[PDB]
Amino acid sequence: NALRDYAEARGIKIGTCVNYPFYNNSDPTYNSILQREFSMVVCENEMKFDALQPRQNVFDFSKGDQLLAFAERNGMQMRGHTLIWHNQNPSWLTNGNWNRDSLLAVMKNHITTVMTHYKGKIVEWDVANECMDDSGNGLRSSIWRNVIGQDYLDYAFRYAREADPDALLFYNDYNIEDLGPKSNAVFNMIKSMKERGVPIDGVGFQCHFINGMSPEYLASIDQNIKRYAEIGVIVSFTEIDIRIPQSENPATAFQVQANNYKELMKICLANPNCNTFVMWGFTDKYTWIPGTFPGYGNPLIYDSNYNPKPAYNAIKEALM
Repeated sequence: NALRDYAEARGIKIGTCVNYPFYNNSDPTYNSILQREFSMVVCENEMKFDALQPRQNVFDFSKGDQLLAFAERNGMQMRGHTLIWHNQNPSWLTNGNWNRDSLLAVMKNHITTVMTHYKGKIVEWDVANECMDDSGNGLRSSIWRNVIGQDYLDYAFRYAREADPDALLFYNDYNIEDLGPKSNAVFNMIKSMKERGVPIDGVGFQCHFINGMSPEYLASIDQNIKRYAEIGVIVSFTEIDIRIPQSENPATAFQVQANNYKELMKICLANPNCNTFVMWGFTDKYTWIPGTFPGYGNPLIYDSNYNPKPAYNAIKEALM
């Protein structure tokens, strides 16, 4: 009767990022729900560049190996998040003296060392994360973009494919789910990469949405998934959360949130190239939402006291 049982029956993996209390065992209830309801896990912060390579050529696999061991004894798959990003880079990198050639070497060593340590054990990898400018006009300026040049992502994907040829490689971003300018910029980027022989398998829709999604908005996400299928690309929902304005009445806002979660799951079930449904946490107790969007909160399927919210049953109903 767990969410993972109904999901498995439908050929969908349902997952969540794992928050910090998991590691130090400070929240037993958190761990008991985690091992019971989900079939997929992702590291919230422990596999980012600064965590994995804190000093030049020094790799810390402790937390990632601890999560993988837990996943394996619980019959769960794991997503790798994330190799190349403009945020959370260690000081030795951001303050170093680089040129195109020396930075490409650092990129290749990071990608190869991390992926070979987990070779064949991680099914989907977010190779690159949030690299498109919010305007949709082109790539965002970052240490990788500015130093290497406009083709830096072609190298990241090639290096990744060489490191683990069995891993599905993803480009992950936010505000690319509909048919707006940023979404169109990412689709054309991925379509072009494939036409030039760059190995890219999927696109990760972060799904950081606001409560009260309209049917037309939801309809545009479905059409966007279909155009990716036409170019042979798979889609994963990677960091789903549905934020609620602090001022909305909780009781009725939770009902709207439940319907939005239900509709998202129906879109996943209707598209053969979209079979991964990962939420950015599962209890309102632990969430990055308030810090990035002050005034918003309660974005998940269990409340702060671990009582399932209407959204939990709504997802279970869509799966049935």
